[PDB]
Amino acid sequence: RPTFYRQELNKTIWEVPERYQNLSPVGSGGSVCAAFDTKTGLRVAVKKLSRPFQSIIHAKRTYRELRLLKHMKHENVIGLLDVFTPARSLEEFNDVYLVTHLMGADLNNIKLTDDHVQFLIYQILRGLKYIHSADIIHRDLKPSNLAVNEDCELKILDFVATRWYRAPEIMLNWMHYNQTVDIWSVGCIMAELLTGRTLFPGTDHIDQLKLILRLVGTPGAELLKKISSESARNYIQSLTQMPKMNFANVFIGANPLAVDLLEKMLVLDSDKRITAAQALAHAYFAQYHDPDDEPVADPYDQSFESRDLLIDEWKSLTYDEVISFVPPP
Ligand SMILES: O=C(NCc1ccccc1C(F)(F)F)c1cc(-c2ccncc2)nn(-c2ccc(F)cc2)c1=O
Ligand SMILES: Fc1ccc(-c2c[nH]nc2-c2ccnc(F)c2)cc1
Repeated sequence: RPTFYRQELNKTIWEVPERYQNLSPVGSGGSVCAAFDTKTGLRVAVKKLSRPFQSIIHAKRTYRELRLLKHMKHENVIGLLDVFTPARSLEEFNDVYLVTHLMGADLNNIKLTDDHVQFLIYQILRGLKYIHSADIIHRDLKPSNLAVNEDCELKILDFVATRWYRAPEIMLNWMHYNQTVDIWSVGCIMAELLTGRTLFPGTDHIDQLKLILRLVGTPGAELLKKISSESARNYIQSLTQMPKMNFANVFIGANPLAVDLLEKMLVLDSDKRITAAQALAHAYFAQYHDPDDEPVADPYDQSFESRDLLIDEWKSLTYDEVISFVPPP
């Protein structure tokens, strides 16, 4: 065990190892401080989880979160530098702190040149290929979930309405949506980077879908055959039929290859959207694409998601993950 020190930071105590110095509050959801990591010489972000073990739900969320962050090992996905607790045993274990690279800013704080959009969208797809290869769905892709440093290097995390980037099938509350909902979000972000405007700034879920169908058109026959819900079908079929808009007209002035890729990402029927791996080979990324440097992820065991355990059990599991953590090289 290293040596800890305690300080108060905005009605919130912090007990961190001496390796982390000069803590400076940085914003809240858990609470986060900037620090300097004396072991590496790097600026780090330290998140203290709040009430990680208050309820079975929080406890399982805490475990979720730590297992996920321990597994993500890719240049365009947030990685875990360190995890620690000031607790000396399972008995006294109550607090969890996560350490990551301090990221410059988000995508939210930044119309962009076509080459900038190429590189940023490339990095998102490259990270998402990786995430999707472990059978994870991000589900919350939006500019504020993308950290971008001054070199335009990009990492996906999960800390402007979320709903504006959500796939129309989620708006429709389809129970079996899949990983292509993330590709939808990337299409919405890409559009926003090209035009400087939110593509679908819906005020709620009804308005969200309405704006979506305005661009992409009402469901064709092939898609309507896949809808099980009678109510959803009455809704859909009762709408004034709209054709898919011409994306060339709508995005006139934008690189035709960016237009082509948007067409491939924002297809209404999710079975027809381009995957992340396919999008990487798209001609729009010829500057960047390297098929031998787009790794997939180690197998990821998410079987714990189906399990119903006591709070102390999820707490014990989390402690095990804390203790087993091996820092990155
Ligand atoms: O907290 C989170 N990030 C920020 C973070 C972390 C550590 C150290 C300092 C910070 C600071 F300082 F940047 F916030 C985070 C949490 C959860 C999560 C997951 C499941 N349940 C609950 C929460 N997931 N992702 C995530 C990662 C990759 C991905 F593809 C999708 C999401 C996160 O980045
Ligand atoms: F108005 C609509 C109708 C269908 C969608 C949709 C897009 N991709 N997949 C679906 C879908 C598939 C199976 N069942 C559902 F309920 C939805 C989105 C909005």
